[PDB]
Amino acid sequence: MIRTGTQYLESLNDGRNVWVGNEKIDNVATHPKTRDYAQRHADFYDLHHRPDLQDVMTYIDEGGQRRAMQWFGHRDKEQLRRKRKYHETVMREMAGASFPRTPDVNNYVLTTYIDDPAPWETQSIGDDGHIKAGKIVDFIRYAREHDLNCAPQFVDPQMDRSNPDAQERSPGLRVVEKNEKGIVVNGVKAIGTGVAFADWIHIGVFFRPGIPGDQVIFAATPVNTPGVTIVCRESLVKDDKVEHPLAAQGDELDGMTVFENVFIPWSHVFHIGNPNHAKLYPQRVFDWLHYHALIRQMVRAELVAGLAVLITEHIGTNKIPAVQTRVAKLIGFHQAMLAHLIASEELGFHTPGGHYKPNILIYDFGRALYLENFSQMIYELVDLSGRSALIFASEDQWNDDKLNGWFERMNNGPVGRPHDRVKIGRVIRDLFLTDWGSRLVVFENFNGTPLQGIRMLTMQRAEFSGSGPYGKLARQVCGI
Amino acid sequence: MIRTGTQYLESLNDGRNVWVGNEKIDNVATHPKTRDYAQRHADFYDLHHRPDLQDVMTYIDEGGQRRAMQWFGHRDKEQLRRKRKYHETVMREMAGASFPRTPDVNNYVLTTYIDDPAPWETQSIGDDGHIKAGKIVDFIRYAREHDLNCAPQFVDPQMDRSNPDAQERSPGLRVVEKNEKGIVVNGVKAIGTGVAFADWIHIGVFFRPGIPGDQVIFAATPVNTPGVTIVCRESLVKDDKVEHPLAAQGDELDGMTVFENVFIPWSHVFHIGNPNHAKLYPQRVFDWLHYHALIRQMVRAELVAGLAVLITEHIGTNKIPAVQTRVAKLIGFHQAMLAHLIASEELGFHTPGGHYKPNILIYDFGRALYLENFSQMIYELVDLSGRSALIFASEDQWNDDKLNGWFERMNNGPVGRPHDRVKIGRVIRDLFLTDWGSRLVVFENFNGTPLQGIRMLTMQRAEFSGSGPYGKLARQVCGIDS
Amino acid sequence: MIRTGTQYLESLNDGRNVWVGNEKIDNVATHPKTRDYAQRHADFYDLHHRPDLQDVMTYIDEGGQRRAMQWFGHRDKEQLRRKRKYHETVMREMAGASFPRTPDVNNYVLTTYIDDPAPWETQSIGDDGHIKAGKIVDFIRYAREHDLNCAPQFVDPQMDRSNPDAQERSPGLRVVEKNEKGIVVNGVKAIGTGVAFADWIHIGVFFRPGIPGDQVIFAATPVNTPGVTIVCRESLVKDDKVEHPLAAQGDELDGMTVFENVFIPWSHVFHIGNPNHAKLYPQRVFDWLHYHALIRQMVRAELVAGLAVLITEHIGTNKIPAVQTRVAKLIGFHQAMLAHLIASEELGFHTPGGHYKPNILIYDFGRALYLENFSQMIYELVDLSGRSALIFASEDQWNDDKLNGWFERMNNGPVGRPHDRVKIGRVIRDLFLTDWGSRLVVFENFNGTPLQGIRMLTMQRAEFSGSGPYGKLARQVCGI
Amino acid sequence: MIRTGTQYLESLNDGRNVWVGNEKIDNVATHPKTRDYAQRHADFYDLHHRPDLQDVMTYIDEGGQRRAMQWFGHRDKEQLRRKRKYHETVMREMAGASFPRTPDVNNYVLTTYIDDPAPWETQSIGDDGHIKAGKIVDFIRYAREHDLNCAPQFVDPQMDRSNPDAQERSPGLRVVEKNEKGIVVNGVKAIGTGVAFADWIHIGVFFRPGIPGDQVIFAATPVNTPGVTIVCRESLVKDDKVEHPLAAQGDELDGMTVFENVFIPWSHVFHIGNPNHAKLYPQRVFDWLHYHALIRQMVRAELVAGLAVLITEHIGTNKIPAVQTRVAKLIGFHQAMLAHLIASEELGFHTPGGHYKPNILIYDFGRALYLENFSQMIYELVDLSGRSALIFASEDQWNDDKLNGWFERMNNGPVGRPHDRVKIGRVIRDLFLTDWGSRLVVFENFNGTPLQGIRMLTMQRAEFSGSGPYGKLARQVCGI
Ligand SMILES: Cc1cc2c(cc1C)N(C[C@H](O)[C@H](O)[C@H](O)COP(=O)(O)OP(=O)(O)OC[C@H]1O[C@@H](n3cnc4c(N)ncnc43)[C@H](O)[C@@H]1O)c1[nH]c(=O)[nH]c(=O)c1N2
Ligand SMILES: Cc1cc2c(cc1C)N(C[C@H](O)[C@H](O)[C@H](O)COP(=O)(O)OP(=O)(O)OC[C@H]1O[C@@H](n3cnc4c(N)ncnc43)[C@H](O)[C@@H]1O)c1[nH]c(=O)[nH]c(=O)c1N2
Ligand SMILES: O=[N+]([O-])c1ccc(O)cc1
Ligand SMILES: O=[N+]([O-])c1ccc(O)cc1
Repeated sequence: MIRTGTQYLESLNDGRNVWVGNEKIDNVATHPKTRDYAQRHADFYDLHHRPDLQDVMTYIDEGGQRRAMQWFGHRDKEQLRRKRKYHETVMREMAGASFPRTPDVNNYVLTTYIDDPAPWETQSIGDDGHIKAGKIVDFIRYAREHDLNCAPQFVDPQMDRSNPDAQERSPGLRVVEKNEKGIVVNGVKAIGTGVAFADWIHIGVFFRPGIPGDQVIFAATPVNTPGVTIVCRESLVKDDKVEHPLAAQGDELDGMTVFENVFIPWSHVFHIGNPNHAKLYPQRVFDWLHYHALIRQMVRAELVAGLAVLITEHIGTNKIPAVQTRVAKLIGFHQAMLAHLIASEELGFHTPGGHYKPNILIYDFGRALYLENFSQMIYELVDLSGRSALIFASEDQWNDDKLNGWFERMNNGPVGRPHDRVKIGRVIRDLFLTDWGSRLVVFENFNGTPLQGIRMLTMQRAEFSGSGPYGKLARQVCGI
Repeated sequence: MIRTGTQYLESLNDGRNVWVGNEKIDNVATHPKTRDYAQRHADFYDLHHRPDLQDVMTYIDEGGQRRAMQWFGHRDKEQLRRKRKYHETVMREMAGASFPRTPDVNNYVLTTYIDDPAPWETQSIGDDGHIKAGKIVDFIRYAREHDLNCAPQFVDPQMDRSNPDAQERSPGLRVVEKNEKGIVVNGVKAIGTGVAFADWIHIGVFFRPGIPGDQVIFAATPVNTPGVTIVCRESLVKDDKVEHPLAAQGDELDGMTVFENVFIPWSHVFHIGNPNHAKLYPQRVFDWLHYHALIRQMVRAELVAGLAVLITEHIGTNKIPAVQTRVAKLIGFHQAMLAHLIASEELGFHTPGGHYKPNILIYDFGRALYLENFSQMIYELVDLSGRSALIFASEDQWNDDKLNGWFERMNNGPVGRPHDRVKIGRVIRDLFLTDWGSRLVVFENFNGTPLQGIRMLTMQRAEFSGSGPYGKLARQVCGIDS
Repeated sequence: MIRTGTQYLESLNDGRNVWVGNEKIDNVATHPKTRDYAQRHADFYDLHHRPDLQDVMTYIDEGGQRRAMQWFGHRDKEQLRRKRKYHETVMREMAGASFPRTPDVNNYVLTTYIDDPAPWETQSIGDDGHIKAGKIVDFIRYAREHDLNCAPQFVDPQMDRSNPDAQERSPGLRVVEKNEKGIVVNGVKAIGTGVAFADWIHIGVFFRPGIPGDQVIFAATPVNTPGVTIVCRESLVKDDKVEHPLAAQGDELDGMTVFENVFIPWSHVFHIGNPNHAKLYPQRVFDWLHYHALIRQMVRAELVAGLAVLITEHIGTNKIPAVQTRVAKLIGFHQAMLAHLIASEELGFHTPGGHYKPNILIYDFGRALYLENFSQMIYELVDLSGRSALIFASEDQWNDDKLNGWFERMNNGPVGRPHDRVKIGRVIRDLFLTDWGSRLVVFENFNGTPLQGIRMLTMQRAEFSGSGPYGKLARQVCGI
Repeated sequence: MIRTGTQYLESLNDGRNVWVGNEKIDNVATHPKTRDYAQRHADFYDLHHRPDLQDVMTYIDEGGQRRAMQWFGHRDKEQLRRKRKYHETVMREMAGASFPRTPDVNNYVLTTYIDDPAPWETQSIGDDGHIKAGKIVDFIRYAREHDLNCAPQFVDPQMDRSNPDAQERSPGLRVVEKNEKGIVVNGVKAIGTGVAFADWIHIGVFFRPGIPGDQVIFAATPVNTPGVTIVCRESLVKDDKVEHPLAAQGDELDGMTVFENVFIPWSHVFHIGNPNHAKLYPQRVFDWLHYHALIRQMVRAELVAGLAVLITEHIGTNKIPAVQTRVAKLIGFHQAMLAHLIASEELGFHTPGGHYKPNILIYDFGRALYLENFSQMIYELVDLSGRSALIFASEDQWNDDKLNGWFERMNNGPVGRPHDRVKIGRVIRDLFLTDWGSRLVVFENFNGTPLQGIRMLTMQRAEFSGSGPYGKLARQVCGI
């Protein structure tokens, strides 16, 4: 049976060691700084039990068990679109894609292991044959069985970008002890999203020139593993849900994980020791976060275009021709994201293990296109609003016997409903003019590497050549 | 048979009255200023007789007749993809999409009439029951039977944009007589591409506020109709095909058409008199040419990105990290044009007559995306080339006993083949640094309306509202009633 | 003598009727939500008593009295640059232009009345000869004598932009009674910055098609005038000045002003009744704010560029060639703002009253250049920082016995000083990733009209003609 | 006496060895592919004899000799503005800066040698003391006395950018012999503008990593020197001055210069042998070109803004609110170019020999801002024009008895003067839609290095650091 939100909230009180800013958290489920986002994860579990949402949110496995669609493997295009429809519905149900690391996103990358588990084993170095491909699949099947949230921590510390030789002093997680039972790791996974809210840490690494084998670690450990400390930025959750209808729903915390001589049994180790394996295989893990990112980009673009339509109608600028072509840019951006999502699904291919994967070039350049344009799209939405994005009644001002009459008249545009402008303003302010909204903009910018990173890695991986089928047309037109 | 290139060249010498700059043209087929682009249209006809392309270029109709795919109707997605592959093959064969108004593009717009002819008739005003839906279909079948090129002239004179009342004085084509046999028209179809190379003129209008009813004319007349004069800009064809391998292939002339009391029989009149009809129906005619524009935008973006890969490889900048992220911009643009074309095909719908149409929002916003970015993408290609885009040996300089050794060494980059940098330069120069090239850029910018018009017209036609689909998620998030 | 901060804070306890969000404010000088920005105005007054700053902050008037430079009139280029060095020093001393409506800015616009007071009187309609030019000059000499902060409220309600016929239903402030003693005004000045912190409201209006005579009001009244209510957005001030060294310094509130049958004596009315007068004259009042905006833009661009130099040096990206050209964008933007400032001062002209005014075209197109670019410049600073702009230790995380050694290694870039990355993070985050910093971005975007309005008003006022000296070069090249 | 156009044309027939595309040129003065641009240089000389221009075009030296202002040294801001007015007048008189390498531009860079000749001598390696500062001054005085055009050729071959080793296989000009009379140079100066039209070649080089001593050459040699071959791109001059009123005026040819064992006496060698000397000193020579570029940029932007004003008035779009804000962008761009020119003049400094040099950062960042925006500004001008930029009557079509009536009515917008739209179209088409105009855009893009190069080279030269006066405001705000 599928986990409930109540079971998830109970499970959070497991002794995990967690800083949120200056404070220690006794219980992530109940602490003021964490309880609203924890309840957003609780809401995610409870969506799967809804009889009205069952056909979208669940599937019947070959054994006849109803399971959550976060565990659904896609082997053709129809099945990919069914998975995409699930992810899309989850983000619409949760404050218009305002919580981008729900468990469905975290656990999606596990499919790279399921698809082709052998290389993780065969390419391992210094494990003395202890790592079994069979044991990776058994862990992922365990996660599925208990609807466990595995939060992915791969990225390096941002220590010193001047040196290629600065991966020896780096506090990056290292294997300090290999024995008969497992590994002992010491150091830091420098960055992760929502680990304080997860069940297990999915530990990984990306290749950087000169990475030592003792820092090449793929594994899983519980969030309450002795020697694990979760260290998070201050919570940006807001007290008043009337003034802050989105930001009061909770803050998806980011931070680092300190490992103090942490023991991981070989059963929960996926791969150690091979920098060459860390070149391509970790990209294949993160490809699924990258495809999902496009589903989010389409939904964010749709929300932004909708808010521009609502605000320009409510202040009455929507028929001004020069405003009409500015709304067109925000609508065209949404259509562009939609087009990349649909085309990447059309031009997909089968992986080694028979999973259907969307076209890498289309979704990854679709991500570059979003990051290139998104700050300008935020500028357009806010600029189109005028003052209505920020200078609007608080609720007790609106309802005051003296002020009400003035506010109703000041907000009386062509689609009447004066208070609706305050509702639009609250959402624009929360999304784009609060620390809470700013974190999400920063998250979109970095989580999948920033623009100059997406372009570089996309070119390195594609290995585009004048002699390859790109330059076919150019060579023919040139007489070459 | 399908018409041949040589039949086309013979057909051109039909007494049509043609200016090309300061010169009159005796025979468009043979005149130095026109014969090259005439030969590109002959090449287009001859692609349909190439045995290795038979399956891409022709189909068998329900009567067992092999015909040019330019006449093929698409009723599902599979059929639309076979028509797109035909258009794409034509532009790839024809100098990397350097000739955007070959007959397959011109004739594509006629499918709107074939799909739903009746409203052209029913909505006409003042024709006294003479216009017949069946006669529109009969003309379009006659064009198909003879593989005739119907060049579309719709757009108004650019006279005075200050006030709609100024259209009182507009020299735009007007009905000046209606009789039992047909109409007489007098004035100008102010702008058209390739009319000097076509068989028939396809006349129409777009609504602009205060367009006079006497200027709402949809019809067809031969290019050599008595009273018609074709008046074209100067030809930009280049003499030396070694130095200009693209611009020596000919210049797709644009210009205006003068109609002096031209008689058109009712049989060749599709619609008169109704400004309301000219709002939605002409946009449905040009939908097919906007979809085709997406195919051209993909192929052109592919060419630019390819040229950027070739020149950065040859001068040896391609592994410099800063240059690599700039080439990724050009490749990403191509991938975005690819995404819009595929997505528009996937999200299409059936027209009232059962034709499958690609998604209007996607191809039109894709066109807007292209016009917004293309100037910057040409800058990038030229800027990535450095001096190699412009400052290179002429062929006699290259082959000189004294200069060859210096040129060979000056062009000796990581992929050897020194003379190849000149081959790449020639193409970059022709496309983006000659009059011939700039005309194509200006064509792409204006032919399907410019960026601000694309945006205006797409919004007006779509009428997106807070209470429609674009408001649903925002209304939910804001807690606003549906 | 020149007002002190202590006198200012004492003067706020005057009965003024003030909302800040859902709360009524007992005393703007002492209330938790207002006291910090009130102390920022007190610091402003105190800067004029600092002996090392006397030459820059004060001048000796013809009477031999020392006065604040906010009262200095400039009749030549040298005098303009001396005024500009004062404004520049104020915003540098006050958190790098983080408080853009200090009294020196508010009061700057009064110079337009001083330069040529008569037309305000003579072009008035319906005042029965009660309005006197000498009284306008007397009010402004009174503000000077007492160092009074006159907050300008001119802009209309954002009610309904669909209609030029909106002006009929406008809750905009209107004259409801005229008698022998003065006018009674009823309705709203819909938007103003810092009015809760000012002494007087400078009332005025901009022309709009069909503006009725009864809404053409230029006047001044105390903030504590009976029937005046100040209604402000919620305060964005932060409690912890270690985590938030800028946002803890106070929030420059924006809001509206309600007038309920408010009496203004004729002596404090500058002009009523003439729509035509409201076309060009209000633009001449606000010219001084537009010139001043170029000084702030320069200082803001210099801060952004410097923050980019500091963070790229500290994370070790400053010598990566592709980062060096990005940093060059931010520096070039600063030089562009400096270039417009200096050029506006060089190409100035004398007004009717003999004041020296900088080049309108250079400073207004300068403001347009700033709003076209600033969003992308912030995107660039944040993007250049990577995670360091958001994910950094709180102070108690930093100093913890366990986490300190990890934090010090993770922040050990090429210029040592690990903790300085947290220092730089905190400023980037206050400025562009908090509620507080976002208000300043929105203020900059709208206070002097947004980009499309700057362009439209500049073109409308300039009346550029093909036949004018503008197009002479084009005419000669064309042979027209 | 100042040189005349006639003396200059006479001097071109001196046996210089010139390719223009596939053709050898008997005489640059009279050949169809060269005579028009040679006549533009003749017009340059003849401008200095127009009695109405003598005050702008000439000055009286200490001796009492009247000379061309191209030889005027500026020792203060007032003298610099006088030199700028000269350069501005030349480019306004000559088809609105369509001919950017007139002799006044070429010869401006000689001022760096005059200001401080000693270092060129003292830093020379391997010349055995034969190079003398006095001879450098003697050559530049000889150029002045005879009004000689010294065309600068510094930039390297663009052979292979992948390799720093690339400097050994380089066909770049190298010293193959040194004797007691002078040097023999063999190789290529790979790029120059207008050398076929010049009197002398001014040879220089810029530093690149691993440049050998034997390629560090600064010298002067006649264009007709035995063993010099000038190899030019094909000429883009147009035949019909009515259809092409700018492109028929001549094509400013670009090309390479071949040296086969060319002898240069020590008397005309400025420096050899020191790669370190080639780091900063060549940048000081080209500074004057970079400042001059800012004058051209202002004139070009003024021409583009004027054409937009002219064409929008003629077609009747000039009052459409949405077009009005587009034209504001082009006018804004001109004002920005004006601001940088003026500010650079205002914020200049004295060189070691006491010449006044304008602010390097402002003029080099001004060039960056121009190259970043120019392509968008061309797009806007062409887009604002509609078909009128390209599709217009030829003169014989216009004057045809049948076609005239139709063309008059088609071009009868709100300011009448139908044929004037053709006059405007012809200039837009020549500048931005011909071979000839595109060469000028390309020239503007590359001649002072392209955008990414300006940014990289300006940052490397400035040595901006967080601890420097740059980062003072940011350090203060951060509490560092
Ligand atoms: C809010 C949030 C949330 C998450 C994460 C980040 C953030 C901000 N991350 C980590 C994230 O992927 C990481 O921040 C980005 O890859 C960017 O890396 P750095 O922050 O180290 O900047 P970095 O120092 O790499 O880059 C900083 C700037 O310099 C530029 N630059 C750096 N080197 C360059 C070069 N050689 N050439 C050109 N330009 C260069 C970059 O392009 C960028 O603009 C993460 N990770 C994870 O594994 N799991 C997670 O759940 C999350 N979640
Ligand atoms: C933070 C802050 C602080 C202040 C102020 C605002 C704000 C936000 N203001 C008022 C400020 O000047 C005002 O917000 C701007 O001029 C914008 O006016 P609206 O808010 O009504 O937008 P408005 O409704 O005018 O504009 C909305 C958007 O639509 C566009 N648009 C509207 N009409 C258009 C048209 N006809 N053509 C094309 N585009 C059009 C605008 O360009 C903009 O993008 C103010 N005022 C004051 O007097 N004293 C003060 O101290 C302050 N302080
Ligand atoms: O100008 N503005 O108001 C803006 C611009 C960008 C942004 O992210 C937020 C607000
Ligand atoms: O090649 N270079 O280093 C150059 C070239 C031209 C210039 O104006 C400055 C520097």
